[PDB]
Amino acid sequence: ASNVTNKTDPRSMNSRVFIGNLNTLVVKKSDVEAIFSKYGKIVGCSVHKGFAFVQYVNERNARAAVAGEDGRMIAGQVLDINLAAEPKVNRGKAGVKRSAAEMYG
RNA sequence: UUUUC
Repeated sequence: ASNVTNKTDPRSMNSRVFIGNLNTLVVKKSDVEAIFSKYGKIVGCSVHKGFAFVQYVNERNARAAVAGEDGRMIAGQVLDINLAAEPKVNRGKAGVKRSAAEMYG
């Protein structure tokens, strides 16, 4: 997919997914487009330090990946995934107040 | 943990 993910259009930033709390030491922009492509058709993807971004054809595909990968385990570390335009409550270094393990036991 | 020498 394309390396572009920073579009600010009133639909392109809602068809985007923010992937915070990412390990980034074992996952790259050539892997996110193979792990998030199962929840929607990716039209762009980028990875950074501690976070990544994925761009879909529409917001529906973003809701499927935010609900399909948030709290999944990558590189042995849980991810914190959310829409790129509707952040939950917190972002920096934290964003979960649950057991973060209720899906593994 | 909000964006690509």
